[PDB]
Amino acid sequence: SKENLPWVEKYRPETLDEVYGQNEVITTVRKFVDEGKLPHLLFYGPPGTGKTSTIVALAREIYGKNYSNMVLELNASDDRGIDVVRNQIKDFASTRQIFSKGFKLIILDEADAMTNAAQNALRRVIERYTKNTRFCVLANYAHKLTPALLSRCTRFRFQPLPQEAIERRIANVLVHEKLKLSPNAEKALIELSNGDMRRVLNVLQSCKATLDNPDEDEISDDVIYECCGAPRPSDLKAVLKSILEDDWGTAHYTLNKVRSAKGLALIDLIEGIVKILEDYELQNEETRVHLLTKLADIEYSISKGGNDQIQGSAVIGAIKASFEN
Amino acid sequence: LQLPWVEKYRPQVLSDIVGNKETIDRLQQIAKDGNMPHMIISGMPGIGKTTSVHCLAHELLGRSYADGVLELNASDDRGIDVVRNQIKHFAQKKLHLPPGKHKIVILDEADSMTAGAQQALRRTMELYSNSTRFAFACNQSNKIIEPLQSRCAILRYSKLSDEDVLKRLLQIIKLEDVKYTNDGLEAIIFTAEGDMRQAINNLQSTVAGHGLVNADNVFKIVDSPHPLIVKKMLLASNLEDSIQILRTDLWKKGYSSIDIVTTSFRVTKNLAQVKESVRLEMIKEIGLTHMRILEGVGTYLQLASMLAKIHKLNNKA
Amino acid sequence: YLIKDFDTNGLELDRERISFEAIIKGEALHSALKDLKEIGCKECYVYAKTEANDENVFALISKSQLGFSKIKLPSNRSILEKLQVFDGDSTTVIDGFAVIGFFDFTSFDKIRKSTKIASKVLFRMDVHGVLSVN
Amino acid sequence: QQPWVEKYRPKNLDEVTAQDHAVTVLKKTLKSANLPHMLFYGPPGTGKTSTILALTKELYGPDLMKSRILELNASDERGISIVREKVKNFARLTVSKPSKHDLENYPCPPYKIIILDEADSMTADAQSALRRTMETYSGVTRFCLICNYVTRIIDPLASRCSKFRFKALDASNAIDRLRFISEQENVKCDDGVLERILDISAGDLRRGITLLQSASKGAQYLGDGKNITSTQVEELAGVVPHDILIEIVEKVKSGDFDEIKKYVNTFMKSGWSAASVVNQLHEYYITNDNFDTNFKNQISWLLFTTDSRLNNGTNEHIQLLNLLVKISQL
Amino acid sequence: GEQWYEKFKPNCLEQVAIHKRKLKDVQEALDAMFLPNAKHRILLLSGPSGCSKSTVIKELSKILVPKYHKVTEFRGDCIVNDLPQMESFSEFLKGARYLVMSNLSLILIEDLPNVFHIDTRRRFQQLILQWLYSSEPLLPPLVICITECEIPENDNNYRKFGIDYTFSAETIMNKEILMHPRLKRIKFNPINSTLLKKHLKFICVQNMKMLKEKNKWNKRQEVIDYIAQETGDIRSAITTLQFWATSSGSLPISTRESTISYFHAIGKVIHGSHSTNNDNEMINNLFENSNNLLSKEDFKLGILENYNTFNKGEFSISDASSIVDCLSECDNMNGLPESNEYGLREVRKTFRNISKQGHNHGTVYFPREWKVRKLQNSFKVQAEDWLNVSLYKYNAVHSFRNITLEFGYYAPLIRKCQ
Amino acid sequence: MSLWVDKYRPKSLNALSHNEELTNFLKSLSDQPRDLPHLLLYGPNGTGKKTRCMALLESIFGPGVYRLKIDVRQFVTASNRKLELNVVSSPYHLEITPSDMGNNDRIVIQELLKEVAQMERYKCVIINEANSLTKDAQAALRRTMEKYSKNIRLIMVCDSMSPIIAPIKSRCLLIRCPAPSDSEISTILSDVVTNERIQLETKDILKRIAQASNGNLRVSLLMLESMALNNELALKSSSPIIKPDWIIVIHKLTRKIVKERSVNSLIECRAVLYDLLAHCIPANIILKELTFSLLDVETLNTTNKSSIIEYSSVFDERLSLGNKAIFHLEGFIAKVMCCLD
DNA sequence: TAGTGTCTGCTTT
DNA sequence: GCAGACACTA
Ligand SMILES: Nc1ncnc2c1ncn2[C@@H]1O[C@H](COP(=O)(O)OP(=O)(O)OP(O)(O)=S)[C@@H](O)[C@H]1O
Ligand SMILES: Nc1ncnc2c1ncn2[C@@H]1O[C@H](COP(=O)(O)OP(=O)(O)OP(O)(O)=S)[C@@H](O)[C@H]1O
Ligand SMILES: Nc1ncnc2c1ncn2[C@@H]1O[C@H](COP(=O)(O)OP(=O)(O)OP(O)(O)=S)[C@@H](O)[C@H]1O
Ligand SMILES: Nc1ncnc2c1ncn2[C@@H]1O[C@H](COP(=O)(O)OP(=O)(O)OP(O)(O)=S)[C@@H](O)[C@H]1O
Ligand SMILES: Nc1ncnc2c1ncn2[C@@H]1O[C@H](COP(=O)(O)OP(=O)(O)O)[C@@H](O)[C@H]1O
Ligand SMILES: [Mg+2]
Ligand SMILES: [Mg+2]
Ligand SMILES: [Mg+2]
Ligand SMILES: [Mg+2]
Repeated sequence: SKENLPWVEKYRPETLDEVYGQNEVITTVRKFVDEGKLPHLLFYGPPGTGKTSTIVALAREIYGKNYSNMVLELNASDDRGIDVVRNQIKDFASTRQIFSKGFKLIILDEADAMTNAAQNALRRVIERYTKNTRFCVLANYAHKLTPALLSRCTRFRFQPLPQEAIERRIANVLVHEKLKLSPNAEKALIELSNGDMRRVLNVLQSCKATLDNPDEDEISDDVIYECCGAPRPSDLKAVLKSILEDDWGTAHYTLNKVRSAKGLALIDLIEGIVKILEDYELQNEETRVHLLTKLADIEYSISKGGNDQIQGSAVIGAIKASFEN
Repeated sequence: LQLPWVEKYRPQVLSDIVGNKETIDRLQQIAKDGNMPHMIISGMPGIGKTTSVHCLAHELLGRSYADGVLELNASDDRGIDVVRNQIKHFAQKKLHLPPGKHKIVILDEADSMTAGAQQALRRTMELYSNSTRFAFACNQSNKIIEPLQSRCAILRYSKLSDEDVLKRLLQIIKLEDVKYTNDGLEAIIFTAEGDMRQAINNLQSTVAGHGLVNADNVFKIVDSPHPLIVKKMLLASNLEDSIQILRTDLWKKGYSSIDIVTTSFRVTKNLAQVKESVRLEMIKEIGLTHMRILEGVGTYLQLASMLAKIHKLNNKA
Repeated sequence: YLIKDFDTNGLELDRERISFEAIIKGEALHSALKDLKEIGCKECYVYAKTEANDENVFALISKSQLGFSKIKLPSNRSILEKLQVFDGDSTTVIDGFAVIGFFDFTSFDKIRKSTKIASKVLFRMDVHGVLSVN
Repeated sequence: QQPWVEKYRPKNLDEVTAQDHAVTVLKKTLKSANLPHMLFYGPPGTGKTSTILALTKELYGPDLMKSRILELNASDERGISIVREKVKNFARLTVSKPSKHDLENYPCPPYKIIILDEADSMTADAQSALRRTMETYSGVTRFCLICNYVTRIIDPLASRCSKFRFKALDASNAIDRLRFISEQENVKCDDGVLERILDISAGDLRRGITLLQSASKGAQYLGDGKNITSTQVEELAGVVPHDILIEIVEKVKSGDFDEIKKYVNTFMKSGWSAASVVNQLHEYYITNDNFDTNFKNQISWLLFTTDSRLNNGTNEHIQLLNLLVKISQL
Repeated sequence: GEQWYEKFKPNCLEQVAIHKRKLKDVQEALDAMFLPNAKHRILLLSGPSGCSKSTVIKELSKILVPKYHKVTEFRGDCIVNDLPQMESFSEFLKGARYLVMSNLSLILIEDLPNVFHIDTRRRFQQLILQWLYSSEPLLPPLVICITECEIPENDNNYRKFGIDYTFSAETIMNKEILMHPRLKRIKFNPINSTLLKKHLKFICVQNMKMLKEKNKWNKRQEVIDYIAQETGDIRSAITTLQFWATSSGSLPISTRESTISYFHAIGKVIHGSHSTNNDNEMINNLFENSNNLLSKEDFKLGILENYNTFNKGEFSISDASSIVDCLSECDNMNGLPESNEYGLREVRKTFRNISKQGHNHGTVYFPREWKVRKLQNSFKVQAEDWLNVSLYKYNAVHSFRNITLEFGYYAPLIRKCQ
Repeated sequence: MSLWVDKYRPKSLNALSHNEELTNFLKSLSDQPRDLPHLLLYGPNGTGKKTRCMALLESIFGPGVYRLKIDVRQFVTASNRKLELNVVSSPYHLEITPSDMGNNDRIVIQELLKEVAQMERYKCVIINEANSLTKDAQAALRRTMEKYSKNIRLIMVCDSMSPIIAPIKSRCLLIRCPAPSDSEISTILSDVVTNERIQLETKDILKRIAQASNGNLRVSLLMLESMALNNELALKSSSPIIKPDWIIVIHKLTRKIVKERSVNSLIECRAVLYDLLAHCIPANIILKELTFSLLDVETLNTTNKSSIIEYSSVFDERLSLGNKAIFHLEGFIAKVMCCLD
């Protein structure tokens, strides 16, 4: 049950108070269940926010021992066609109570992949059988959902995890396993998180194996940057400075040396450069247009594959030419 | 067992239904007369179509509608053979109906029903239209085949105005005896965008999560709709302002890139101030960014490039 | 397959609030279920009613496209061993009260072949609505 | 016997030469049982398959290969229904029962590993269906995703799976490995043949191993007992000679369309791959210090565009002619 | 109560809404079919809904059957106990076949069996084909009425082949029955404005007591002319008129808004719409009207082939190049709704820019891709035969590309001399 | 028999009249067949890469390489659609016919490579024109040559190998097969005409055939065949070099485009393009030939030629991703007319 | 007699 | 929507 699972599925919340970040959503759902009314909760947000963990913890808190029988879990793993929504969902959301008069909760995880006919049948189900059974819909893309379904479901937005939630979860992880982490590494992990708990847990699991001794040592910026492979901010600043002041020779030499010293990737360098250039003040807007367009084209080409030297020189030339305006 | 406000406060008579005074008056008149032919009801979801049909059937028949009709909705096996057989049996079994009354076949969400079933319904109407009448509740009339609509009087429900939704909200508030604020009600109307069910859900959430209905609480629980944000983004003059709006309104709020592209395409389709050449250029750029997103590249840089190219084609140097 | 075995489970019930109990022969019930299936009857009803004159009433009636079907099970003691209706306490038998159960046809189709080869069939349901068939 | 690519494929975790971080993470995982889902990505031929095979060999062993390991590839049908049912069936099987010999010799983890190679070419619907199977069934099973295209893997899969980037196998990353291979196979290099082979190779060791094998076979067939030179590996690697590249640059410098077109036709009738020509021209133009900044930026942009066009499966002749014409008119 | 279109059904041939030429060339067609020897064995009627495609034949059988009202109309909603729907139509044909003398009951297949499954759709072709070449004495008349209406788009249609795209006679019927010598295809047109206005006049003067009760006698002319001009369906017009008459007033009546045709859409994209002067609202309304046709191949090819007919190929070559370049760029978006919108918008904008030099236009042609595919298949089977005969006496491997490019002309030339 | 393409074909490895560097390289490769890795051949069309593959098979296996062994196999795709492939068989090796459509190409490759593999010496597989795959068959070949690299060898011949994905190019040795110079083609033609003792007064016609076929063996041999049979086996110095209807049609289209630049000219160009495309052909070579014929016009200047080649590259890129070809062809033609006018 | 209203095209393995 | 040919009284 523990010490035998990945860190992602090791610190999964079991109660409502163990979910951080979306404090407003947790408080609203707690008020909803304290009053005794579930208005067909719909959860929307990026992956890693904790929608399914929150809804499973809520269902556990409401039910207790009735989760095995009265709570139904649905996903894309099993078949979800017109016949499935026509028969299984209709049969389940048509039954009475067994031990407690609580509501019936059906978890429609990643329901954005359902067909239009299946969605229409599902929404005709939610409208008809709402007096005893309340469904929950979880999705990441609202464009794949029928707009009639959004009208009948109370939409709740799951914002990306803020800095305080990531810091609290990091502290909870460190206290549990007695691990020390430097504040500089904490800031680096905050920057690299991008509002994702799964990424933080995955990189924290691998950094534990990076150290030769699990205990009696700390985790610094070097360990964090070597584990995942993200470029250092100092390296990005040096590359940008070399591009700005040196035209092609020593600038290309510095870029090649930086890329070959550790094994840096062109993509991660591209997000590093755009992140350190977003705060730049350029009152011409033509430099901004050229930089954005050329960098997007280069990133698309890298995603399609090609020569690393060619793409790196393309980045250098685009940055040099755009700034000439 | 607290029943939600969408189901607890649904209308039971046509008098409580508001939004289209002419259509409700026509329904009341045709119920009083009783000569109700076939009809198709279409409109944007959440305006009160199926509840209007149910209320009309109720206050038109009563006990006869309650006990001796066969109402089929989308949650049934809508195969050709089984639907054919069911409506064929329902066309029979006549009772001692009043001379000015006829059986009603309620058809909810008929947009997803197969074409063979439409042909079977055509045959059923042409064979037993004298005894029973058909009622259609759907979203758009395009999904209904052409020959069906020739035998019926198509009724279109317009979008609910702010006055009718506000009046219904005040009636529900008086029924529930809950404090409210005019700013909060205005925010609820703005967020609903004419959607009655969405307005009811938002008001219920505000009441059950914060108590007093206020603009701040509504804005906290639910943000502004994304079509308005995208429309403001596309109409921005400076590129930096558009980039800041995009970031602080969709990237920091947790909005998927493909949804942003789809919303931008929808806004550009319905935009009117831009010229035809500018509109088609923006559509082309949105499509290029959409295929880039579909092929795998789903980063913020693609959205920034789309905004930059849109601004470049808008300014035209 | 023992990865995500949720354990516990069980559609059991408490005997303290049994609505009524009935004991019938397998052959009598098998004929009723066999006739109930081929005719259709997607929705079925269960009726239980006792009489002071020992004229107990128990039948499996249903509604279908045919109309109304009334499969009236026998009332004599030859193949209906016992049938009494309780008042939610499983000890206070009451006469003249009726118990109506609304059951899906899919659930009835599963016990049709189970009662094909049987000697005695026991029917028991509570006020909560769950039905136990032995 | 066997080609050097498969004959010298690593069988142990410590046989790697450049991917230190992932290998040491797996080595520290060998004494534990908390292995997470892994997403292996990077340039082609960096040894992701070799790494996962070595990790599986250290973990389970040949007895447990046939019971706790499932591999799904592009060699069979990979439809939504087939993949769905197969993954649901295998990701529901109970923990296998190892023999006493396996437990005594190898550390047997209590979980099973599912390997899905070339996951980039998998449809989004299959990944969406496999998301919940990866998430809620991961108690005693794990999923390994190997693909060279990160963007082809959707965002939710990139979050559940730990991202283990594979570094590009540059010169210094594989000099020791090629030296070991040369000593094992008795291959002689004069000064910098191995470094030249890694310079020619696009950050991979498999192409370099194949080139070294071809050079060794040619040297053995020649039989004169001399050592392999850089010219030999350059010729067998399709590298354009420096004199011909100089002639190309000189003809581009002259502003005449007819001679340029005729020489392009004469170059294309030799059947030389345009990617190598583009790379050599690009490196010559950047290396040369006789050009100013604007010309270098413009020619870099044109070379990048031509490389993208060539990588998009277009004609080499037309693309190279257009690139040389654009360069000549700058 | 009672529907107006049911209680006001025609009783003679002078009350049906049909053109004089249509009446004449269906009367001459049906008269010759009743002879023992007939040039056309069966009659096929194809047209839009509510075009008197069945009632005209009904009174025609009323006034031709008693010469030697006997109509055997097929009922698809019949089941026939333990009989499959595929065999039901087979049994109906043989049941109505034995009516050649004495009875002489005309066959009117208005409600054709549904053809959507693979098995039932393929059966529908040879069932009537077996009745054509049957060497049997005498012949009972048989009329098939097919309504030309496009099936609305659905989800998960897999290959998205024909028939399901548009329910028309050409889509379901194959080539053998379409140009069969013993078959006449009499197309039907929507009811004209004059005939609709006359029929609405007749209905209004027949319902004088009801209309004069309310304040509708003065307003009736505008409503009826708007109804007649808005749609070409007599049944829908009667339904709208009945709804308006029942209505007290102050109600905006609605109409089916029937979908436009393929060439109609092509003309709208190239020439333009006079009803909607604004360019943005015309394309947007057309998209929500028929996305099922725009989000379909060969429409962009139709635009490609018919864009030179704007001024008989006498417009700006630069504009033509820009249009073709925009269509080519749209072709790279893998057939997306965004791709269709950009190309059509660019074409409409260009043709509006050059609309001044558009006094004389040309005729549009549906692209000939089927012929190109047919010659491609013929060349493929010819090359397969050539490879088969050239591999039985020696060896020759050159792949398919060299056969088409190099051996497509050199190889026949060498065998010509030998 | 019928043609010089297959009759006087070099049987042994020592009967090659082309350059000896490639022959020595493949002899070095064929010295140890056990250690031979997967092989890939790239070069101009008509160079004779299949001849090198057959010679290598002769060196490794021995006599009996050329066996007809015509076999027909049935393959089933998704849903229900029967497919037929007239794949050629042979002892110790098998050649893949790429005549099947690119979309339903996984099933045939997967089934037939599993059939040749089995579980068990090794059997070699020759796959010509590997550029036609949609990278799915390419991934299938990649996995097959990675997992089962114990008893299967893949020797693929192709031209313009850029669409071939990077992973395959890394795992296969690159063989370069440059087209022969004019001297070698002239020597081969002289050997042929000495073998059949046909009339030949001047050798300038041999050089004209060699230089007019652009270094293609098959094209030069067939051009020699066409004029020899039409001149009673007596070549003449005054006999014009004849060309197929393909080159004549392309040149006529180019002349019409250069002379007449109008929408009517555009629709006649469309008709000509459709008539050409009705013969089951790819449009990339048509676009290349049209571009090369347009650049051969003496009346054009350098700016028009630069614009023509730039838009030819752009429309070739568009055709690379496009499902159709007529759109890009007409776009390129219209851009050419706009530039010329 | 010149306008106004309206049928046929314009379409396939 | 548009080109070609016919009906019908103004
Ligand atoms: N607010 C949170 N607090 C603590 N841990 C969290 C939080 N949100 C997510 N996690 C962790 O992230 C893991 C994966 O997130 P899940 O909740 O399972 O999936 P999700 O975040 O809802 O994203 P999708 O839509 O399912 S892909 C959980 O098992 C938790 O360990
Ligand atoms: N005019 C109205 N007055 C009061 N409540 C209304 C009105 N229109 C809709 N509602 C409410 O809307 C909810 C459901 O309305 P529906 O008729 O189901 O929506 P709809 O317009 O039919 O859209 P679809 O197609 O059914 S999703 C109920 O809670 C009703 O009370
Ligand atoms: N670190 C390494 N040390 C030694 N040899 C290596 C190393 N990495 C790769 N190789 C060699 O590379 C070959 C195995 O690489 P593969 O795993 O087959 O390629 P790959 O990682 O699968 O690339 P893909 O799948 O095409 S993206 C063998 O010849 C190995 O000897
Ligand atoms: N003067 C009239 N002329 C024609 N039809 C009339 C007339 N007056 C009333 N009608 C009615 O209008 C309808 C027209 O019927 P038809 O168009 O012949 O049927 P249909 O063509 O088969 O329709 P579909 O497409 O099959 S549903 C019938 O219900 C007639 O009774
Ligand atoms: N070394 C050679 N000497 C003479 N003729 C050759 C030689 N190599 C190839 N050929 C000629 O090439 C022809 C076959 O070419 P082919 O293999 O079809 O080219 P590709 O492999 O490009 O399709 C044969 O007819 C043969 O005469
Ligand atoms: Mg989830
Ligand atoms: Mg509804
Ligand atoms: Mg691999
Ligand atoms: Mg009719």
